Order: sequence, then C-alpha cells, then structure tokens
Amino acid sequence: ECCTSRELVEFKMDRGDCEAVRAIENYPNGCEVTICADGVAQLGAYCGQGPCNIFGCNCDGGCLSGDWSQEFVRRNQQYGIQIIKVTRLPFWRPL
Ligand SMILES: [Ca+2]
Ligand SMILES: [Ca+2]
Repeated sequence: ECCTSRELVEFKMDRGDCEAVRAIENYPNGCEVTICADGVAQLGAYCGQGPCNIFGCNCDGGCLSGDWSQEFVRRNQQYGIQIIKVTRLPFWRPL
C-alpha cells in the first residue's frame, strides 16, 4: 500500500491560534497545515499508519484513514475552523 496523499489546508480560527492545532501562521490571521486522511497534522513525510519506504509505499498498517479536511474541522470544533482552501496532493498518480 502507498500513502503519499495529503491535504494542504488554509484556514482561519474563530478561537485560538494556529499552533493550538499544530498549524503554522499564514499571513496575519491565516493558518496553514498539511494533514493526512485522519485530519491530524502530518507527523512525517508520508501518511502510513506506520513506516513506509522512501517511495511512500509498503506502508505498515496501510494508510491513516479518515474524512480529510472535514475531520480536521470536526476534531478541532472548539476552535471553530473556517477553511478557505484545500489542496490535495499529489495532483495525480504516476503512469
Ligand atoms: Ca490497497
Ligand atoms: Ca464525510
């Protein structure tokens, strides 16, 4: 299994600041984060449940699972996440 997909999410917060959800600041009052499908900021390079190889494949446990940016919103509902852009990467699969 390969787990190279991720989402770059640009958002604002009705309460709190970007670091509270493991995000960076993106210009005054904006935040940005890269997430796996579980709606949590990436811990690494790839979105395996456990380690992948350098290609992002042969991922132990397969991929992290979830509802992508919608799960990021739900997990962090106490901050009131206002998504302004979502970009799913890569844009296509090799071949
Ligand atoms: Ca598969
Ligand atoms: Ca859903």
